[PDB]
Amino acid sequence: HHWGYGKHNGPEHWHKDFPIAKGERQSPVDIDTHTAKYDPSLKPLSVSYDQATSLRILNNGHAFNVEFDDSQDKAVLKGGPLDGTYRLIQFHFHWGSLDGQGSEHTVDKKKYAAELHLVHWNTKYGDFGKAVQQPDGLAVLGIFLKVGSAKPGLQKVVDVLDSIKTKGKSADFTNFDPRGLLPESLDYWTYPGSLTTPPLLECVTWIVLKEPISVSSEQVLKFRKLNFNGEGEPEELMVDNWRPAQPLKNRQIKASFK
Ligand SMILES: [SeH]Cc1ccccc1
Ligand SMILES: [Zn+2]
Repeated sequence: HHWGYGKHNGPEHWHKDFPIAKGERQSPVDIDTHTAKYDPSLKPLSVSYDQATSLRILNNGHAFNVEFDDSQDKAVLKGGPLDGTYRLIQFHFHWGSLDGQGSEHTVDKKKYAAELHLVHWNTKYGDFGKAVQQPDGLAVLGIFLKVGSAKPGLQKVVDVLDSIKTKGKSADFTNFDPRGLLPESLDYWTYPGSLTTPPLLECVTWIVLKEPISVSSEQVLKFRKLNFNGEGEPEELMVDNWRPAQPLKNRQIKASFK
């Protein structure tokens, strides 16, 4: 009876196995755009993905991860609110059953159709498993998806999903350039938070871009054909794999822009 996104095992149940679910810096949160303060001391983000080496795509039973070679400084996030260098390890998405829901963060209570998470770990802790034990261990770049025009740079991901339909399936996924998933502007909001899936560790500096990317209805419909279940098991479509907004508590959201 493992955690997931159902009635009997969804987000309102996670606290029984993971008591930090009710902690002081949980994610996601609603971003109240009028309350977020412009912090003129924040720096421009530095997103350096030109040497990124993608390896594999995995259906892990709760999302799909596009995994990168993180054995060297090849794809790194620095600047903005960050001290030091964070290495890209994977990206994944969270999405809905319908276009009106799917994002984890919200903006003035608005839900987007999906949300991309580019996960990076702080190289001063040496490995990802050590980094998640630290309050500044991870930096996650969050990007909202709205449905409209297709995102050309997403199509290579969309077209491999039929090969990883069910939990535990993986496929080779080399030479994928994550620069084709970025919006034009790197304006962002930032706050201290957590992983949005168990173990819900409070180790993340969140950097949430203001500008959403557009994807087509056909692109998101293919996300919604994935399965939470393993091969041969009753089909349960992989939809609504998002955690709702959590209490902000004693936190301030800072804006990079006026
Ligand atoms: Se919800 C972002 C995230 C997912 C898996 C591991 C680290 C961070
Ligand atoms: Zn995520």
